[PDB]
Amino acid sequence: AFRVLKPWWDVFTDYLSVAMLMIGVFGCTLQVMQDKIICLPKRVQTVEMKGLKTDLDLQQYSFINQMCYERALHWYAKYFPYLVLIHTLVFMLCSNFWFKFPGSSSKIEHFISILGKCFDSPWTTRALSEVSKKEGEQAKALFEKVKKFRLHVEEGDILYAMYVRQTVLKVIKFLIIIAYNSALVSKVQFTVDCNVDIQDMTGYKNFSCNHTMAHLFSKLSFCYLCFVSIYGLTCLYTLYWLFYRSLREYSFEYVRQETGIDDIPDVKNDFAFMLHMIDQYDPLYSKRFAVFLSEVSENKLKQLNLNNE
Amino acid sequence: PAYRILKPWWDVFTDYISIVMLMIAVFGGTLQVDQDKMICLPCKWVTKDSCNDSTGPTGIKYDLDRHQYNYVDAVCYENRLHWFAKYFPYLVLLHTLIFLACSNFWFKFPRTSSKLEHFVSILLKCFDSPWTTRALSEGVLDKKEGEQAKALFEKVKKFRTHVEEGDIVYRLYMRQTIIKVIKFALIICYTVYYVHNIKFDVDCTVDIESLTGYRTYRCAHPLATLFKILASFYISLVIFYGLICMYTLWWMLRRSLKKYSFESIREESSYSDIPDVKNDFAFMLHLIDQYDPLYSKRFAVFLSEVSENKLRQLNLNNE
Amino acid sequence: PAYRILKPWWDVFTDYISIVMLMIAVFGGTLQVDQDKMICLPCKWVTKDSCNDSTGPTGIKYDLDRHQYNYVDAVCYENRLHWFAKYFPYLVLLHTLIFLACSNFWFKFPRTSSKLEHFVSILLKCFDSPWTTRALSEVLDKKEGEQAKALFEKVKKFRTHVEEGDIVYRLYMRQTIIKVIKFALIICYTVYYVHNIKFDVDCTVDIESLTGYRTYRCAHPLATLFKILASFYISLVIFYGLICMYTLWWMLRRSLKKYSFESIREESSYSDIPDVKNDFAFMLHLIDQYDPLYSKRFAVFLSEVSENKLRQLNLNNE
Amino acid sequence: PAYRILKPWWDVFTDYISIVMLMIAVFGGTLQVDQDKMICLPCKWVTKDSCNDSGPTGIKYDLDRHQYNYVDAVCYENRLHWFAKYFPYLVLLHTLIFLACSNFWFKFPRTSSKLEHFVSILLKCFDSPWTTRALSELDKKEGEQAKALFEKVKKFRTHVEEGDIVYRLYMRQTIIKVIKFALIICYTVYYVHNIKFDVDCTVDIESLTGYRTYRCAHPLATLFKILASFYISLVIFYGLICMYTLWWMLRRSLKKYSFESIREESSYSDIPDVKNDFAFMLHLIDQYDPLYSKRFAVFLSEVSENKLRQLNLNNE
Amino acid sequence: PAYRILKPWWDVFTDYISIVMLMIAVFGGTLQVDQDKMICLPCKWVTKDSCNDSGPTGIKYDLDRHQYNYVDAVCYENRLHWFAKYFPYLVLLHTLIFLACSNFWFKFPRTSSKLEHFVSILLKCFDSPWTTRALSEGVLDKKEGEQAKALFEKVKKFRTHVEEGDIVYRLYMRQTIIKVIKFALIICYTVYYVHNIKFDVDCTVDIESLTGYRTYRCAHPLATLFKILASFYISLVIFYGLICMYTLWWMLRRSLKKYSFESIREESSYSDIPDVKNDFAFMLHLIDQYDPLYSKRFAVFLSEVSENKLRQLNLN
Amino acid sequence: PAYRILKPWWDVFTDYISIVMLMIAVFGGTLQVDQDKMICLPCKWVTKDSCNDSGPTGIKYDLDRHQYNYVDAVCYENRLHWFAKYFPYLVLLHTLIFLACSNFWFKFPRTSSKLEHFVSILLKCFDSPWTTRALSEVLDKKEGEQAKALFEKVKKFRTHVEEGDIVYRLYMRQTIIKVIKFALIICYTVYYVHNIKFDVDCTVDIESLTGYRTYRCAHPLATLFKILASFYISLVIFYGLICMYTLWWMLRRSLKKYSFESIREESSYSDIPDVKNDFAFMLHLIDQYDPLYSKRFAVFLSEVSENKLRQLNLNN
Repeated sequence: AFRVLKPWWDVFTDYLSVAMLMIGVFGCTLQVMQDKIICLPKRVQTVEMKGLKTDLDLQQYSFINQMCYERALHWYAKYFPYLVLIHTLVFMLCSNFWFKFPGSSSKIEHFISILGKCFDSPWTTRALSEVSKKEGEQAKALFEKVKKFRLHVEEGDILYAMYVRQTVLKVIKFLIIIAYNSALVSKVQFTVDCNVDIQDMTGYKNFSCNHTMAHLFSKLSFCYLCFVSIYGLTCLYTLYWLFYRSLREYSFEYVRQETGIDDIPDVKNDFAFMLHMIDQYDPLYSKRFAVFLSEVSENKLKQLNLNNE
Repeated sequence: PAYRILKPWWDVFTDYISIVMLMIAVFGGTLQVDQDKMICLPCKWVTKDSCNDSTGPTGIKYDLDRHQYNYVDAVCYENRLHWFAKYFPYLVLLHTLIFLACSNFWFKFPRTSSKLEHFVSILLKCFDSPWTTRALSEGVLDKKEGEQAKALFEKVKKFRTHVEEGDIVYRLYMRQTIIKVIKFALIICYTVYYVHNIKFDVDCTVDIESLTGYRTYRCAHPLATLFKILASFYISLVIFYGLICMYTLWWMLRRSLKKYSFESIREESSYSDIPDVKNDFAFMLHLIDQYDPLYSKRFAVFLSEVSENKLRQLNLNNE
Repeated sequence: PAYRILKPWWDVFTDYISIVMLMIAVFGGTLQVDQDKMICLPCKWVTKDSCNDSTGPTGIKYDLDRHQYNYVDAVCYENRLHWFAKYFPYLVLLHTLIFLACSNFWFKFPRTSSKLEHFVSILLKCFDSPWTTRALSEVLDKKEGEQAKALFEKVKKFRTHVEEGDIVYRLYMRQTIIKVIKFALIICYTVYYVHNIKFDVDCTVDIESLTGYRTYRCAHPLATLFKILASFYISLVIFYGLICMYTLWWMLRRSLKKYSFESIREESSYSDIPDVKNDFAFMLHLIDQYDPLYSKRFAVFLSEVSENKLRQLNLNNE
Repeated sequence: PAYRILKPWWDVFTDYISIVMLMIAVFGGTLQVDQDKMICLPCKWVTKDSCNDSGPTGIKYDLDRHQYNYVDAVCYENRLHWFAKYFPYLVLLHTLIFLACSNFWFKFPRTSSKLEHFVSILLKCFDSPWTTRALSELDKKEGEQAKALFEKVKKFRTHVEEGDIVYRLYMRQTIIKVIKFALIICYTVYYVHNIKFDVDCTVDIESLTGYRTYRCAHPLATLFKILASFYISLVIFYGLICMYTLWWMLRRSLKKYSFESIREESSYSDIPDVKNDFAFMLHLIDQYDPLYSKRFAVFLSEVSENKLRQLNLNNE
Repeated sequence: PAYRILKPWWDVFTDYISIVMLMIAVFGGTLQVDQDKMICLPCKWVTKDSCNDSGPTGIKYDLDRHQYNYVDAVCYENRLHWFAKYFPYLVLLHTLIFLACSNFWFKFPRTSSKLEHFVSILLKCFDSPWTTRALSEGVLDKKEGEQAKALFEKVKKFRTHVEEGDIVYRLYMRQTIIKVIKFALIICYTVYYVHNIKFDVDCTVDIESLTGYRTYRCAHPLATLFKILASFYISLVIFYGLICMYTLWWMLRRSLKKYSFESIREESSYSDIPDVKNDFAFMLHLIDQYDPLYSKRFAVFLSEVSENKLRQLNLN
Repeated sequence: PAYRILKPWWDVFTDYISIVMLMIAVFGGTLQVDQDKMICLPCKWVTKDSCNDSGPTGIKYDLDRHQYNYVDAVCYENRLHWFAKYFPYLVLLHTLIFLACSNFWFKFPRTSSKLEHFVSILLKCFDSPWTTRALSEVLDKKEGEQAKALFEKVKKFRTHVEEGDIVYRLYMRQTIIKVIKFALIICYTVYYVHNIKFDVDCTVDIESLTGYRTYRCAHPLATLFKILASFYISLVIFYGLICMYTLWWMLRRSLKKYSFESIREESSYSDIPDVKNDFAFMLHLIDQYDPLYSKRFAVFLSEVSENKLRQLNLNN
């Protein structure tokens, strides 16, 4: 169960990344076959109009097309889809930066297993009814498991640091992408002027060329820019939610407002951050898992077990 | 897969219409990528940048190379051919993507997806439970069967407290339906207004007289009639999608989906303590009724505490 | 998957014919998209908008550019090629999709899909139930008796929930009528317009100001192939007609909303099996059309004498 | 699939021949679709409608590219034999009919249900532990399952021994396959020599082009030729296999399966002779694996069922 | 799958070589279909109907594009060697023959059924807990004891059933022989005809009546690429042949129709395991060439002493 | 899959890099087949067989389209450097060799069987509840018998695997071959990447057929092959670095000696023996995937655990 730890921003950025992949693949397959330039020499040799004869073979025309595609067309207009592909692959690889390192993955699996196991445990409902046998032994075992989890996760804060590094990397990459794409989006134009020196072959020096797939590339660039801007707004909201509230401290006072138990300790660092994650999924798991943390609940369960036995 | 119970007939209709519209998008996109050309022929005699249209017949010699013809084609395709004919498949594909995202947003939003999966699980394993059959039919029960029956009873008990308080699923489905209907309105306005601009014969006047020698060219867009019939088919499919979405909106408006009465269930069955459910739980129960009412018929068994007392008595007798 | 037992020979045949029609639709669509051209040559001897068709031989100089030829091809393909020769594969694809939608709307409509799924589950459970074998024979375990009684109550509840109406039968009827009507319309229009897929087409498009010639004679290279496709399609539709027509006869010769268990009640020991009606009768008729054994051994779960014997056996081991 | 037991070597060999016949049909189909053209050059020195030919320099024909394309299309349509054009579609149709004849056994719901239920009882008898110990000549649950399976086997025997629909359908499929193999061989052998590289065309488009007769070269001819030859060889093999299948259905009566050696080897000598469809699928199983029929024959014997009730009675 | 156990290192190596050659055959076939042409320029200077070829200005040939296409097609069909045109199709056919020879062992119903029976009860003997109990050298479950006794009887029955005939070993030997002869013929003809794949091809096709020139010089675009593909195929065929000769030497090294259990009977307690013969010996040699643990775990069922320990422990 | 546990981080990183390399090779090969050509123009003014380079009007070459195609083909074949022509095939071959070297560990039947047995018993130990009890340190009879059977299986597995070091040797050989291949690939590719240029001058001497000797051409997919090579080299470097790390991981520690001193000090059972050779090697790889599997498998190795299980079963 890994999708539970993914909030709305994480899946939103993932689907944005799939959209970016589609845009990059479409741009690449357009650039492989449809991308061509059409060049005509300048100053060439009831009104009856007559066409101008350039006295050029088809091979000379192809040669001019190539010289102007290489030495006149802007590199952005030729390598935009590959840049999109590379940048979105880097985005996809860094999308699960906080999911793939084995220690953090083990912490994720341990926390979700614990939270699901106490979710399935009826002792939570029994304790919530009390405040407002075999399963008792299972609840005691789950409680000592919760204490072991406290001794295993709460003292560290590596998960929060990895998440903040991933978010900062996404934001800085988005800034770079917006900057260079907005700077070079004006270079993708239909009519270009090509001044290569192939006069010794074709006889002309100045050419006017048309990038046939320039309107489509401009629309694709603007769509990719829109997707990048949405991705960056999502990452900026992620950073704002990261920073404006201290996620190294999880407070159970909102549970205390309606639950009488007050011996509940406040967890910190990794526990606090990933409980905030589960709150972002749904606060019910957090306000329900509150009852498994305090020690007077364990003492009450021990007394109940002693009375029952 | 497991969400097929939560998709009524309108959702299935819209899903298949979206599939056909996406097929139209892919077909038009491939055609516009491969064979979308614009064969342009210059007008020999012009009067104020307009073709005059003025012993066997002989061909008109234009003195134009193949590459000058290609240049004229590119210029007039870029400049004079209407944007709708050029970007019809891409706009269609974008609209299909928006429609599919709107339809499947609540299946991907974690806050509603968790509730939806919980509801689907505890209603299906409710449906195949033997206690439902034995209760609706109205000494000894299997130990595993009895423990499972009490486990699903407690699971329904906690699910009711977990879902009835909130209305996130109902509000999300409202917002998705409203966005889909306004998107249909926008599409059926702009596509219908601009569908008449996909013409076979287009005059182009692009001022490339210094590179070609002519100013006006009578072009011909080959995939204009085919794009026209594709646009008409797309308009028909969007009309069907919009009518289905307006039916969904009318269904959601007339009956308050934030309340659900088990009066029909509690009268036919002996159990008359089934409570009236509200908010999101009521909404997905209404959706399940739209799929198959007998699922909710069996699900109402676990909602009555008289059934709880009977199950507790039977389990105590077995114990 | 588990709906094969609900698909008779006519349904399977129509599915495979629809698959073949989809294949020829895709083939013709690729041909039309890629290699459908129209080689048009001007008629230098024009006689009142008609080709006059009138010392080594030398080719006739037309003084036309390649782009003028392409323009002539495009205009005479757009204006003078018949709409059938251009949109035959797309129409075939549309008709095949209509046929597939008519066939699968039975299983896609949520009410009838739920009813059919419930029927399939109950009938498969009764098929795999061991008591039915004993019901065909005339010991039993506590578990087998418990599950057989539970399946008896499940069958009774399923019968109560299904035998009320005939939404499945009405849907199958409506799909059959729509398929027959579609076959009739397809045959009429295709047979009427198949003669317009010709190789040599004379075009008169009035582009004299742009080309210099008025009348041209064009060759449609794919036309004969399309003709060989079109007749083939007609043949398939003919088959798709007759099979469907047989279905209509099978749905009108006898009332499918009344299933009689007379043979099963007279061969088996239990002679009290009641005659089901409406949707239950229709799905049992279809199931008999697949294999009579399914309905024959499902009949024991509808007879009250079998329930009495099961209750006696449960009292014995109780 | 689940019916692999019912398919002998002839059924599986012809299926692989049908697969490769499908592949050269696909290979020919895209070849014809993409680059099946013919380059037609007019014969300038026409002499009794021929090409007499009555440093060197090229011969100027004064023909545009589009006139050449028109000549190509017209002579391809008219003076090219229909076999050289529609050989891949004919091959595709023939292998589709062969595959339909092979799979109509499993697609027809009556025979499909009969085959399915036979295969189910046969495999479950294979998994039955009773048959091994009976061939050697018991738990309470194992004996009860075997008795219920014995009832299932006798009920199946009563259900299938009445009719011979499966055997008749298989005979009809073999008849259609062999008669279509014959027809394919005759017409393909007769018309394979019409796939020529060099073809003379005379289509009378002198009013448009200027020449009466044009000499055409068909590029995808010789390759098509060898494809046709390859196809013929495959069909030949197919037919030979079908011939043996016909032999297998005619040298012995398949509607009567004799257990003479089966009851001779085993202790149970009361095993009856089955008939009709049961005999046919038992012959098919013998063709695949004699062990399945060998350990299935015990559940047809009343003596072994007598050994079953005493074992159950002694256990009780 | 279930048949990977009976595939030694030579078999899997030949399978990987086969799919690699299939890949290069598909690549060459796609290349032949799409980009296989030949650009033919007429020789303006001729000598006895041969290409003399004795601010520069380009030579004017006065040939249309269609005459050039006709010259290309005619010289391609006539004066281009058949190897340079049909090399990928020959490679595809040879690869298909090799794959059919490798997989006919798995497809023939008699041998496939025998292989399935062997693999099935080898897996069952692996799953048998008494295999572990015997290999270690207490308390026996009733179901476990019944399964062990049934497996022992099945082993005895199957050993009697297959040790009579060696059709599987004979089929495998025939497949190896056919593969090595195929490799010999392939390497001989491919080595002979690889030098005919040339770039510059002088064609004399006698189309002076239509084009006006007699001899032409052609460039084959996919000539050296096809030569590289031919050399790669030669290397792959050499590797396949060396593997096949090693496999044949494995057959001829020792009698695979006679397996001796001497080492296992010395290592294990049971020293009465008979020296089995023919098809069982070959099938055990194959799993010994995959993993000797299979023979170690399966030899306990053959021995009668383990059956003597079985009957004593079952009685207890 | 089932063997993901054996693969460390460096192995899966090399697998992903090789997949990306295969994608690059497929893209380059597709471009090479489809749109990789040469288009060349003659040098009108030539002095000493070299381009003199001595409103405006177009230069008339008097060359047909077919003469241009011939010039293009000859200057592509003779004067384009072979690296620019066959770079996609070279990266294809190199990636296939890398993939074969990586998968030869799981392909070779002996090492594949050993790895399958190791993975199966490790997975069975990982889910064993007796392992959980031993970590915790009253059990079911069948649970205790399963624990005893797994103990005996561990003993016989250790005796089976500790005799040979083929698995570690094969992994060492694969790593060495990968490092050497990386070195050769980097050396030749860095040496020859500069030959992929856009402007190439060709002197092919076809003056007899065309009329010119020297032509200057332009390779369309040149500067796109100059980035595809330069991106590929980077991956190879990364690949090599990863492989180099793996090589370093072989040299600092002895992979044939897995000392359990760290585990037995922490655990109560301080009598765990040190394993050797292949078993030590796969236990070290288990540590590289996740040490928890080796920690759980360690309790099924000590003799004190065997005594405790025997005492528990005696109480049971």
